[PDB]
Amino acid sequence: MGRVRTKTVKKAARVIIEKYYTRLGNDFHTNKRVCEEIAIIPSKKLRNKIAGYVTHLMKRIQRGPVRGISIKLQEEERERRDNYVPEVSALDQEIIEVDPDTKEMLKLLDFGSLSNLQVTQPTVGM
Amino acid sequence: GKAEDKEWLPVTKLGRLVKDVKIKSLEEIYLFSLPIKESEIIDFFLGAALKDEVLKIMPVQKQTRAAQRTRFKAFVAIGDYNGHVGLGVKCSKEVATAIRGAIILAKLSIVPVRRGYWGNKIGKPHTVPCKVTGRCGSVLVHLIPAPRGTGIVSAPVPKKLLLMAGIDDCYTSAWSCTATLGNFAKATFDAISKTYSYLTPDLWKETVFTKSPYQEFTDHLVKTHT
Amino acid sequence: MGKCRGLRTARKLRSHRRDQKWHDKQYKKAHLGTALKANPFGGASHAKGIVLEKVGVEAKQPNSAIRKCVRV
Amino acid sequence: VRMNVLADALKSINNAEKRGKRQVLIRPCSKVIVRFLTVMMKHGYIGEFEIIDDHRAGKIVVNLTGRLNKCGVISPRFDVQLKDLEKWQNNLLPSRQFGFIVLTTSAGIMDHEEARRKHTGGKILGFFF
Amino acid sequence: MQNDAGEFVDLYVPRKCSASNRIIGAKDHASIQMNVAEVDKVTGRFNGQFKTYAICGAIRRMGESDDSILRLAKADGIVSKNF
Amino acid sequence: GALDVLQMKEEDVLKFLAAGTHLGGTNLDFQMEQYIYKRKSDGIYIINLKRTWEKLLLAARAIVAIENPADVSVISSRNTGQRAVLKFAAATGATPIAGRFTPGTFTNQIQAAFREPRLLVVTDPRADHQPLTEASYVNLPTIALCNTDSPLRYVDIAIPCNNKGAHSVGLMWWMLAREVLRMRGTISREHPWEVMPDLYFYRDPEE
Ligand SMILES: [Mg+2]
Ligand SMILES: [Mg+2]
Ligand SMILES: [Mg+2]
Ligand SMILES: [Mg+2]
Ligand SMILES: [Mg+2]
Ligand SMILES: [Mg+2]
Repeated sequence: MGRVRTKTVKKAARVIIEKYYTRLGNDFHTNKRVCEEIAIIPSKKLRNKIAGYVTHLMKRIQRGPVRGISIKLQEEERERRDNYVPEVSALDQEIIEVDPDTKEMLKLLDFGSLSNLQVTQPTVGM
Repeated sequence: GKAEDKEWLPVTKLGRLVKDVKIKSLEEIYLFSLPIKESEIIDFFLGAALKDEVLKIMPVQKQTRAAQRTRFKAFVAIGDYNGHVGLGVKCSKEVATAIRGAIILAKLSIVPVRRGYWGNKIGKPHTVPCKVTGRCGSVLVHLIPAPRGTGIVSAPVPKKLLLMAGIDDCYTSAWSCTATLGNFAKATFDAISKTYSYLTPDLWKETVFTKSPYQEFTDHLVKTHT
Repeated sequence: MGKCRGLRTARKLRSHRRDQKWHDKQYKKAHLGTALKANPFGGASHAKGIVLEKVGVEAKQPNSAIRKCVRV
Repeated sequence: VRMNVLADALKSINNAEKRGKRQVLIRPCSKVIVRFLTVMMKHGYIGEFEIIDDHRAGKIVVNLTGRLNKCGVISPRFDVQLKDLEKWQNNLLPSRQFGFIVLTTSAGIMDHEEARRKHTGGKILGFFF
Repeated sequence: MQNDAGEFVDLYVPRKCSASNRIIGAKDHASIQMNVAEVDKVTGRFNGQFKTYAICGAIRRMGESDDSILRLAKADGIVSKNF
Repeated sequence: GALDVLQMKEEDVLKFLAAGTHLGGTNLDFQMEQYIYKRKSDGIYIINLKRTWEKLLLAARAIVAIENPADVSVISSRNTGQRAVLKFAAATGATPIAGRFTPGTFTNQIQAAFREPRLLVVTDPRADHQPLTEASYVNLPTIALCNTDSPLRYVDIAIPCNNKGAHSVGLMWWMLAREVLRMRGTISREHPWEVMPDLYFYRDPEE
């Protein structure tokens, strides 16, 4: 048997999805026609294997993103999550409080407010 | 027939500043210790003075399952006769590829040499400015100043680089296995390259930093093309 | 890793060099005399002799011949 | 067990200039070392230096510039006779345009380019170039 | 580097490390040529001039370019002590 | 920088204390020893923040002195840095490299990614050793965010900070982007910048 697609079958199927993503549905016999229209595959046997990897990749891409294919419609949802996140309109705030040996680090840099104190358990970690 | 050559479209920020005449000569490519990576920059400011002298063609060979696959190692020196020199090495499957390819390295590795005087300054320095030493493998080579007119005193090999560097008079010594031409020539080239990086009471004046050509020509490189 | 360097060590240096020369083969046979005593010449360049007979000696391999010698 | 104090001082200064330091501590010290460092300073190979009292042999702190290249000691203080001085400054020095042989003479600790001037030889201490 | 007439006889004059004072030969592809901006001291804005620094290769690859640049900056109005 | 208009203001102190940039590791170097103030009574070092500020404005002055802004290549490989450097490329015209670095990007005239910068800002000198040891081939200055335990070798301006993976990495990159824009004169000092630091923080598991 074998059935380990060669790198010339796993590179067509990767370019095709990038260029034509909105045609390539999820069944095999329609993809076998779209692929025959868009590119020039000089054989029937090769055309079918390319169109058969396209379907695998399509089923996988209807989940999370795959690391060889950069499609337009799935960039923008990452671009969003980098532009901002649903969590906060405030900063994670300046109103935060700390403990000793830093009050004296500031006493030589001149701060005077919004802090706390607790002298830690009296020997190094255990 | 056909003419109007156009080749050497540069591939570096230095190739741009050099192809366009915006850089004068190597003495500012050296002043900033920049790496030359194209075999044409040297062919620009020189070429009208460079000579190529094949020193050896050495057949080495590795052992293979069925046979002994042999290649050739071609040592090529280069230099004008006014203060530049270089020495390159390349191995290849045929004797012509090696000689063609070693010249490109020996060009790409040209260094400046600093000639000084022996006893009194009567213009046009002639010998090394001090006692310099350089090693490769087991070979050590030592170059010593000599009075005007003595002519180089060395083995036949160093009296091919020392001549092509522009040093007329020089006394020399060598130690350990000088027979191996590789180490004997890299040792000489090293003892020559050391000449400009030996601090002397004359180079004690504080230095005045000019601006590098990557800064002075930032405009011409911004505009024009990436 | 140690060789006396001091200012009055000349006796040690000289008496030690005079000794170590005797390990140098080429010097040793010039001065023991047992070479000159054993030399089949007289310590000369040439010697006369009378031809006892003629022999051939086979050369050392790989190359091969019979080398045509007198015995004197 | 520390037979030669000038040898340590010059080796100590030298092992540290190569590393790139800016100050070096020398211990013990002597009139001889202090005179030698003065010769090395009138010519510009080191900066000014400071001597520490401690009621024993003292210590010296020396300020180094990068101009120094080597200094060293000739271990037996051989005699030199102003007619055998050239055979020394041609073996020890790197070129006839710089570098100095330092030697002790009846007229003090000086450098050969001055011993020739005052017409006297003596005992060789070291060199610096 | 002159002679008995004065006119210099030298291909060029190399520049020295500002932290070690050892000349920087022209095959040292680790020596760098840092170039640090001035400000106008009243508005806190860049204004033409700057100060240049050279740092050798050997002191750069022994982990000391850092403190060297720091002292060279403190030696001028770029930090003015009190660090 | 020595004057007043450049001195640390008490709201930046509270951003620093909130992100925890003053908190260091348990180890140390013999080279980062002048940036430490003391060691806490459990085994962790504390970074003097005025030295942080002085080193920050020194790096700002090193970036501002580059005429074409586009050759100040900004690298970061670890996750906690990527989002940050991308915003930096938006703030000032620099060029980001977030992800794997593909050895030989600076020293190969044949590669398709061959780029020749004039400066190099980089997080975490210990996880980005490759761009450093390749800057050591083309005379490329460096700027880096070190820690209590980060080896200084082929770096020049070491900005001490937590950078152990925190809000502190984003905060450092944002503050550095503020000060370059301020002293280049593209935004005005003591009018707070409209951008918010959280544009530079990382995606912990979202929601
Ligand atoms: Mg032999
Ligand atoms: Mg042989
Ligand atoms: Mg024996
Ligand atoms: Mg024998
Ligand atoms: Mg013998
Ligand atoms: Mg034989």
